[PDB]
Amino acid sequence: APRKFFVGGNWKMNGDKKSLGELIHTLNGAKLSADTEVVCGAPSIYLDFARQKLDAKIGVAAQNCYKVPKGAFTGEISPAMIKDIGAAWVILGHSERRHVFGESDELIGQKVAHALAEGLGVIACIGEKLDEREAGITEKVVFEQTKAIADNVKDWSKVVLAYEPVWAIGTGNPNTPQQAQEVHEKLRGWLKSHVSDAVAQSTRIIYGGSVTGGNCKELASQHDVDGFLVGGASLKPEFVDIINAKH
Amino acid sequence: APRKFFVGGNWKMNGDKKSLGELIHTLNGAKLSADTEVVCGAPSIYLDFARQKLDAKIGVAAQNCYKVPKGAFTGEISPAMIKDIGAAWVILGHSERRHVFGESDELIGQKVAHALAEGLGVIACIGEKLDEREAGITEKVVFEQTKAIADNVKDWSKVVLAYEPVWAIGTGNPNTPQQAQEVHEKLRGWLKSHVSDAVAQSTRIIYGGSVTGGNCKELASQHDVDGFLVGGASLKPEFVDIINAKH
Repeated sequence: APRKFFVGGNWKMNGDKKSLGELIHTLNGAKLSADTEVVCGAPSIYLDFARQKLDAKIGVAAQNCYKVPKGAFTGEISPAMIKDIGAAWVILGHSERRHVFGESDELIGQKVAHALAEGLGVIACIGEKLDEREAGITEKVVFEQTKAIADNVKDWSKVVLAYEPVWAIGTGNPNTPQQAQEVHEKLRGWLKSHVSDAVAQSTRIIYGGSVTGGNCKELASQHDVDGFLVGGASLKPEFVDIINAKH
Repeated sequence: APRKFFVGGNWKMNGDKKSLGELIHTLNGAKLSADTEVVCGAPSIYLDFARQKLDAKIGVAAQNCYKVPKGAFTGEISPAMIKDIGAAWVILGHSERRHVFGESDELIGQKVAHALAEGLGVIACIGEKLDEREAGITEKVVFEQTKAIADNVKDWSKVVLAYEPVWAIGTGNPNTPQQAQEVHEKLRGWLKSHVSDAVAQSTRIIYGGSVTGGNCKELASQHDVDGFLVGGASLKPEFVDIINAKH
């Protein structure tokens, strides 16, 4: 019944085998709350290494993939490859894919369709730019983004919605608990009106954007914040405190 | 003095561990002309695997990278990571990066400056689209693209220029020997007037676009075609025949 608390650790473009080995070793040894679903997004070049070294009970997420299993797409990786090395997650639509690398909603949606059909779980990311927030269209944008994802999700049981407002990522400027709750509440409302009651109640909507061990307790306690997408802090020992946000 | 014949196999988004493992075993065992510098561009998720399994006499290229060693760039890998798993090459400015994923000359130029500064060798790709070819601006375009690379190259000893017209990639419609010679000749001329004689005479300009065991011999025998960037056929046993184009 109650949604399992979920924290994903997006390492982004960071680390080598030495430092990621140390990061994993610390994680493998830490007292983690059994309640928490943990997944680590490793750089593609280290995904295989990450899955070998990480405890099986911690999942491994690719930081992106493409929308068919193979083809002339130099630089891309496909879900089949991600499954091939034993990872079971991909992060899709991350703020950086949309706004640094120009990945459209149509492309993200296709990626979501493909990854789910290949048996991966997806952390689908959404979020509005600061200018969109002050223009008043936060809802309009995240809903549009959520819909483009939702149009390609038959089974929500393996999707985690991740709300990361662009102006909070890497900035040390996180949503207050109140702000995150507000947007999460509205997304869950979206799911309830556009998909189903069950999917709204069962789907995890995690908060990303400058989450730390110091601010995570209070973000986690909000009714509709089901966990965290963590970037900068996911490279640090305080990722453990974040996994343990509730406890 | 004479430029070493160079063949790069760009596997693009293809393979799993079983099948690349078979591709590598075949390649490792093949009678290859000692004359030929061979490099294999593996998918990023398989880079470490490819370097382990491939003979050290064959080089390994990443299919892309980004322009700083580390940071908030979800989905990206850096030269430091590529070096870290023991690969010495990156393919940059591939047709697919430019025309499927929208990578610009400015960005590709930054990637080249970084990769070279980090001590990777670079296979820098250039090429006009069909519509640009019939507009009669092939020269203008490849020159522009070559310049954007050249502005970020202090030491050409680790660069290979790759001319791959978009209409020739994967189409079974390659440049005739005559067509590639013509463009190659003009690129070499550019290098002479814009960089130096020595750089013009020493820099490999390889041709890409539908190179097969059947057509490679006659392309290789052209005065200014120094080798090949091979996609489709690089996944096949005839990659060996292409490595052996000259003999």
